[PDB]
Amino acid sequence: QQRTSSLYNKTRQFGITAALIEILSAMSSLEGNAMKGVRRNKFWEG
Amino acid sequence: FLYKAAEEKGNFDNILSDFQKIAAAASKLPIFWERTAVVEKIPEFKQLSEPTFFTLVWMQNNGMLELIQEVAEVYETFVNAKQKKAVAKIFVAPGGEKNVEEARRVAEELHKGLKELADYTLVLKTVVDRTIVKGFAVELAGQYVNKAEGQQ
Amino acid sequence: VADHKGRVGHVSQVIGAVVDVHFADGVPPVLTALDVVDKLGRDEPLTLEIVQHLDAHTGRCIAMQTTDLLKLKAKVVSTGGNISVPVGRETLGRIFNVLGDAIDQRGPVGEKLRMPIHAVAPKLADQAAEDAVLTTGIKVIDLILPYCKGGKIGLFGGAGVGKTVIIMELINNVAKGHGGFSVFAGVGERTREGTDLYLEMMQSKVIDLKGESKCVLVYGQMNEPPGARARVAQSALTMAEYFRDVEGQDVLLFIDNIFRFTQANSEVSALLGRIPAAVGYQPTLAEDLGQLQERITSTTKGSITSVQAVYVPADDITDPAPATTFSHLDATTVLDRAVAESGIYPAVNPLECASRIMDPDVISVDHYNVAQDVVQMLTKYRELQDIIAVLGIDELSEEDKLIVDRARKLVKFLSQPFQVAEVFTGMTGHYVQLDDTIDSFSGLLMGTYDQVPEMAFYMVGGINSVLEKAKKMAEEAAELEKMRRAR
Amino acid sequence: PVADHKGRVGHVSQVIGAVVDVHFADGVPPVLTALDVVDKLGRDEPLTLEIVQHLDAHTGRCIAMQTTDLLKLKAKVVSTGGNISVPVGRETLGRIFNVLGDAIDQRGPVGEKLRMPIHAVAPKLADQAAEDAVLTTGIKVIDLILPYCKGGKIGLFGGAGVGKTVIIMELINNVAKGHGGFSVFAGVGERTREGTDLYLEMMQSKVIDLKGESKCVLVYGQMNEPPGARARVAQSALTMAEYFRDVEGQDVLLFIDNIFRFTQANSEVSALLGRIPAAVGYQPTLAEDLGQLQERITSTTKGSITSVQAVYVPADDITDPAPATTFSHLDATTVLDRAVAESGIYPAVNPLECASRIMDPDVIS
Amino acid sequence: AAKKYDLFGYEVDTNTAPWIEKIKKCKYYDEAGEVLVNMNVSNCPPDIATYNATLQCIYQSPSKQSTPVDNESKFCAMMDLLEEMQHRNRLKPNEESWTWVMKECVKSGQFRLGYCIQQVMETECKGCPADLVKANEANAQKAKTEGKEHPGHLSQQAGLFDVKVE
Amino acid sequence: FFKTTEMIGYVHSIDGTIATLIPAPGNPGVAYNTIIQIQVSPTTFAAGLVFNLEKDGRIGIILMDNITEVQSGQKVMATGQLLHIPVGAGVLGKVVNPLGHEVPVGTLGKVDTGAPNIVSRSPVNYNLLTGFKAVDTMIPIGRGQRELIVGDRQTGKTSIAVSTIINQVRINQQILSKNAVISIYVSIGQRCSNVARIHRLLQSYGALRYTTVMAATAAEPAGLQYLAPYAGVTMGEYFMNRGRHCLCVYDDLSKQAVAYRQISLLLRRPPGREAYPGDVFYLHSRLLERAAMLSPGKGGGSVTALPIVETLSNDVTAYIVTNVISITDGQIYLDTKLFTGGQRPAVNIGLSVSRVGSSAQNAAMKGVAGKLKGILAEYRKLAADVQTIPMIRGARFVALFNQKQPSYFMNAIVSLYACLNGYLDDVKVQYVKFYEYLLVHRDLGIMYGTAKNKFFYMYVQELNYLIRFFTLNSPILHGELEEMLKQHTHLFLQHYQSKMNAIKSEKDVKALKNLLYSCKRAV
Ligand SMILES: Nc1ncnc2c1ncn2[C@@H]1O[C@H](COP(=O)(O)OP(=O)(O)OP(=O)(O)O)[C@@H](O)[C@H]1O
Ligand SMILES: Nc1ncnc2c1ncn2[C@@H]1O[C@H](COP(=O)(O)OP(=O)(O)OP(=O)(O)O)[C@@H](O)[C@H]1O
Ligand SMILES: Nc1ncnc2c1ncn2[C@@H]1O[C@H](COP(=O)(O)OP(=O)(O)O)[C@@H](O)[C@H]1O
Ligand SMILES: [Mg+2]
Ligand SMILES: [Mg+2]
Ligand SMILES: [Mg+2]
Repeated sequence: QQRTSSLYNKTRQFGITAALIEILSAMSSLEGNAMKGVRRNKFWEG
Repeated sequence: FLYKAAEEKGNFDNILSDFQKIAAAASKLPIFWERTAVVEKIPEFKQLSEPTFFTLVWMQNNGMLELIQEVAEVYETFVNAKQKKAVAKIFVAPGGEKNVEEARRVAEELHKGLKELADYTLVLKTVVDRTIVKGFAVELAGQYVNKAEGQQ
Repeated sequence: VADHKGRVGHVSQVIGAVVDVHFADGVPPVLTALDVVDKLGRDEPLTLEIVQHLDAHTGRCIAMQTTDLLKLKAKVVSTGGNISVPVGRETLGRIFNVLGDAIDQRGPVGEKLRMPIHAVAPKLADQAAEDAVLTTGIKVIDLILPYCKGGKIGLFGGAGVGKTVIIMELINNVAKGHGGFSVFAGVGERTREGTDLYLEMMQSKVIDLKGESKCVLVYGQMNEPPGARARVAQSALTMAEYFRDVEGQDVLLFIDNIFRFTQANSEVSALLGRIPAAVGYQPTLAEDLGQLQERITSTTKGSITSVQAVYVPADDITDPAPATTFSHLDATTVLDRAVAESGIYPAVNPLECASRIMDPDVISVDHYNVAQDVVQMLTKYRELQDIIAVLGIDELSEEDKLIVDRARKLVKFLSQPFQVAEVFTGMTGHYVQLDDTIDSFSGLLMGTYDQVPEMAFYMVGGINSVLEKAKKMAEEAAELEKMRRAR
Repeated sequence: PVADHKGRVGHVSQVIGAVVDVHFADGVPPVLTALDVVDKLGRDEPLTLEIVQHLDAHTGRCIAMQTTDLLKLKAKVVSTGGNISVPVGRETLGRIFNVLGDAIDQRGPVGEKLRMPIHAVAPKLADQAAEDAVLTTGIKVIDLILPYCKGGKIGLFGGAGVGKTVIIMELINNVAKGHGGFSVFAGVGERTREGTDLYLEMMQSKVIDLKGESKCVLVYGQMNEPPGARARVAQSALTMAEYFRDVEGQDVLLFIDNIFRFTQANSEVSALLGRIPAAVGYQPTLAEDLGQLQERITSTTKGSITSVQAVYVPADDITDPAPATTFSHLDATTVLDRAVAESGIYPAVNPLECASRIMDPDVIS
Repeated sequence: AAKKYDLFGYEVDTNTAPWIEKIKKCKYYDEAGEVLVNMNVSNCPPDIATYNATLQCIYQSPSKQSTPVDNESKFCAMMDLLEEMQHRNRLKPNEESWTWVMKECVKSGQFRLGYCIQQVMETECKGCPADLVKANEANAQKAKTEGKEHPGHLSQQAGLFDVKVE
Repeated sequence: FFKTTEMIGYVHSIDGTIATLIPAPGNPGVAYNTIIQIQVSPTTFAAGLVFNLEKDGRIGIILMDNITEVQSGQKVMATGQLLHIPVGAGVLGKVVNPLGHEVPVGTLGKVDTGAPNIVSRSPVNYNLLTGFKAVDTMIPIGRGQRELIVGDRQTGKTSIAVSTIINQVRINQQILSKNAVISIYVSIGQRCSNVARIHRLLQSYGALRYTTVMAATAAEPAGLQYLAPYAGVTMGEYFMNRGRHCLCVYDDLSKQAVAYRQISLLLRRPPGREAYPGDVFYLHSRLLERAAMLSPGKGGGSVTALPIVETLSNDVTAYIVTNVISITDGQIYLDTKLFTGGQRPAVNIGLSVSRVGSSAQNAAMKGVAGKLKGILAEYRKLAADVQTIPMIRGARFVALFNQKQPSYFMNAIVSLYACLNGYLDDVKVQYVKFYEYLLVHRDLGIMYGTAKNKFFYMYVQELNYLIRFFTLNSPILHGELEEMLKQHTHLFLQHYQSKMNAIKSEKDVKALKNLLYSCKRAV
């Protein structure tokens, strides 16, 4: 019970991490494919 | 933008000359001049037309001066379409551009086959391809004919 | 920009099943249907459904067919409205797809009206209180988690536990004699299963080609792209709504599997620029399912008895999809793999099931009391099983063993051979009446059958079948004794 | 012949870690091409780059085999006219080499007859062998439960401090010394001292006769080396083995330690290359990289290569994508368990999780 | 005469006369199966007559194909064909089909299969053609006297340690 | 009169096994999921597949061959057609790539077809004999069925499928070619050597005449590994649409998903669970839905699928494994513990299931399987919770399930019937295989001159089809069947078991041990 409670905690701690690298990998691939465009700003007025 | 501005005046060859000057000037500029560019300061660009210089300043503001050689290609395509000119690219080996008599004949035959380009005027543009050692290739409106050979 | 019918656009982007369309006159309203008219050399027509507006001119859409041979700048024409499906009694006995086109090769269908698949759910004032028991002819369901007419039923289970089989048994027992109509929606399931269902229904005369049929089939299956599997459920639900409201009939609505509706939307969610939620589902999981489920309800005009099969991925009932569907049901039937591995079918875990009508006011007092006693005994039996493994059966007191002996009979008596699983079991099915089940369990609890052998309750119907099996068991045992005696 | 891009001049445009972008006016050379940085930059050693991607018709992304310290933008780079080539032949026997093929033993010039590129295509189906025989190692567990196959592929999966290296040395002593054919030791991301100890041991056993004929070649890119070198030393060592197998029809032993560092190195560069990472954080091309490398490690109709590869299991997690993918590329698998070692049992082989292909009555008695 | 309908209610072509003529013009009986395949593709399910013609071609054909095929057996093919007809098509074999099988067994010299077919005709059909029953018994007599009633290796005396388990 | 291609643009970037294209201004453009040719030389082209069409006009390309020859700036030509590969009987006995190119050894079908419609199918009623008693009895497989083979590494996933292909060789030689079973073995991400060993193994048994191999080795790019199942099934759909039956084996789908993940991530597709793409289920779903049993109106052909899947530490909770299990009509679970315990094939009957059921069993096997199923169920429970008949026969059934090569139907059904009717009650469990070997490869009655049967003998291989027609429990065959078993049992017990139980010498004991172990690997 102290060998299945140290693997119920080493396995809860790797889920919170592995499931956050999976959200933040999608976020980073949904961000780089959102390309920056030509800005219709007043470059003369500055 | 450069096509719309030129259309109002009705002259398009001025832009083409401006690109030619830009290409000639860039050959003398230091490496990676696009990233250290103040077009206002560069004297070579002082002789350009207002639309071209305006566009160059527009790019420099966004740091996209590396697209000069590609915007020109699009502008030429618009001009050729407006003027009803069909350009056939003749890909030839380096130094093999001396003989293009067959290339012109092939280009004309392709032009005849294409019904859309019936009214368009045929033009030939030579390109050097290092992948072919002998022969030539002709491309026109997507129709590509290969009569070339490379290293064995 | 009121009437967008015939409006023209051009395809701008194509990535998988998601297509971006550019309209010069303004993107049509969301959920609008578009046809890609430009002939691209395809063997099948291409239709798109708008899901988002990127700007005043650009709109993102999901295709219903494969996007193969699709080029940029192809010509798109709006249909002037959402996806429309035929409705009415003329659809009875027929098979349809997500687009409402018949695929039975049985000739044109005479449609007098078409309705959009997307509709607003009934409001609070349009809710009807119908508390009446539905007799499915199954001992476990009728006793522990009785079903309610006009309500919602879920069959939560993993893979291979018997979700599809139970639906077939329910159809055979409830649909053949149903006064009203029936609608079956196959969603992201095996195509052969639908074929077997179609053959069975024709044999049972539910679908009478020469006469009058009383059921409709709508199939969008695994082979179909995610766009079709995310809308087939709406199409069939639209047909049921018409029968409920316009015809004022009591209709049955079977869905298998509703999870695929969630799965399909998750597949396209990534390409729509939506950050995934936990596990990997779309952030709009709860909302999208809620809108659909609220439409599946019984109103003051008519009643819809809905049976939905839910797939619990990897037998993990904590998964967002199975859990989100628990609150949208009136009766939940949870199947467990361990029960099936023990030879018990249907593999229902009564401790995890629940029903809304499990109240004395709705059902008879005897029914309520018997069910609770069964549940308590099963709960106590499981507690004893832990002791029986550590101490052994010998250590248990007189009272405890009596609970063990009675409980084991209850576990085996809950099993029942279905009329549709004869090939699987090799024995004829049984249809147990509601009264017989209550009486049979009531006697068992108080020890009226303590002397009956345990195996006599295994894979049988009512109490009468139990006695006959016990008699047969006694006869064969006597024959074996006689053979041993001669030796 | 001579490459059409040799002497081509480019300029450095971007530097991030060990990843460098080079812009060529006349056109980026072919992928896998080797480039040399000409600018002095005050560096203590030369700088060499290998092209791995094409960003555009003129720009190419490359990995540096040495540290990129004191590297500025606009620095001048010259193409070498071909991929990274290494010496081959008997001249390399008894010598120590690095990823670039330069001798590091402080001894006379190699004087090789020729050189061959590290990157090469794998043998095809028709060039595969069909010979199964038992290699006797002298170890009870291996020779009984998971016997090794001559000319086959062997893997030693283990954690840290479990016995992977020890078993390799035992195999080397019991096989390589009494081996008619040649041997190649490929150190990849391992302790430098181990290479030194091996070099002394091979000299004492006279497998390396400094004044006579030797039977062993050493190729070492170790932990201290940057990721670029650790991702290519295995290719160079394997290329030498290929030459002996084919050009001479000679049996070869190939002791690789550790192969996991090869995958780890490609992971480090891939993160810098701007690739979305797969599960755990490995590069998406993990399987392809191993497949190209392992398929070259095979026995053909011309010769035979018996390969023994040490595999490191990070955090003792055998489900990690790196070791997990390697199982399908091995004829013999030897799994080591930390708990078994802690019980005093050496070797720590876990026979239940071990397997072999020649465990067939048609092959063994 | 009467339109037949398939499993799903669609009608099936019943004019199977031309296909029978094609079957009766084959050289090797494997080509007959191709005709049956074409019939099924054309939604023209074979009838009892078609199967009997196929059996006749098998009996009268020289071999399965132009080139020999190892372990080819006319009896096995015909029995499999009957299995398809009765089980996967719901058609009862008639006397003609069984007679063809009995003729093949007699022709091939397989006198033990003839006994089983003889009982089958005596059980399902009405007896057996007495010409073939006598011929089958005659085949048995020949090897009954030739010392080839049972393959000899089977009859060799063996022992616990005298059997070679390959 | 010119062979004018359709140039659409140039190659911009290359990242390993994928590339990106920039379209030349004013060009026709390319269509989605079409094939394109990258001109690596004026006469040499590299194949690519369109995967993405971006707003910028850039195109994502999956390379298939001649990758090393691809460079930035090269021209690209558009064929404008989907992927079509050679199909026909002229490909059997050959090794090919997903593109149809043949691999030297030492009609065009579309790869993106749709699955058969609901009304174009028929119920599964024709068995496909694997040759293994455990599978054929407890896990029936029917033509037109998708039966997963899920297990851990080194458990027999490949061997069982190969044996299934081999078991059809003997059958195909006898029956007409109409009912012959063709085989399409697809190797995905496997070693090139293993393919060669498989090719030789198939050649030894003569299975190449009815089999073809489609290989996408590990060294090959991910694109080929991604298309191999679709190309393989396409070759098998040629026979399905022409009134013939086929069997497609995928070894294995686990490595296909890795390739698809590799392609998607490189081409900037947003990731999902375990970094797999969102539409990973739809990948396998459309692959396995193409395997069906066509209706009588369309020819009656079929394709049988035996996808193979690998797990880690017997974890069937993984992502792709769960998706495939939800698709197939059944699963054969190979357990590591049973494999190391001596049970081979290591089929876990409890975790294995076939949703087709008895409908995919021959009338002869139905009766045996149904009664056998009840005995085993009781046997599992009895031991889990005393020598009774179910427990006596259950162990012998288990011992009979150990095999190394596929068994002929006649031999297998007869042995099961004998154990079912108690003929093996007096036979010790250790000697069951030896008893079976004598029954099949010997005839005790003839040896001792006590055989009175007229036709029913185990050496008459032609009896298999008679058994498959009338059933063992029929008057024609039942009477002689019981007599033969009764004689075989009595002779076996008297002359063999008595001596075997009387062995005490170490030399004799060792010799007996070798015999019995050999009998396991013989029958
Ligand atoms: N066969 C053996 N007998 C006794 N002790 C051993 C044996 N193998 C290993 N050990 C012990 O384990 C230690 C580590 O062994 P080894 O150098 O082989 O590790 P490894 O597997 O190479 O790990 P790493 O290289 O990651 O450090 C040795 O120093 C020794 O103490
Ligand atoms: N029925 C069997 N009886 C005895 N040995 C068997 C049997 N089936 C397979 N084997 C042996 O078991 C080993 C593994 O078999 P196989 O190649 O089929 O595994 P696998 O499932 O393909 O594993 P992997 O492909 O991951 O290596 C081989 O040595 C094979 O000869
Ligand atoms: N009533 C039953 N009796 C026996 N076996 C059953 C029964 N119901 C289901 N099964 C088992 O489950 C299989 C069918 O599974 P199915 O109903 O499709 O489940 P799901 O759709 O949840 O995966 C059958 O082949 C059989 O093995
Ligand atoms: Mg189901
Ligand atoms: Mg070490
Ligand atoms: Mg395998």
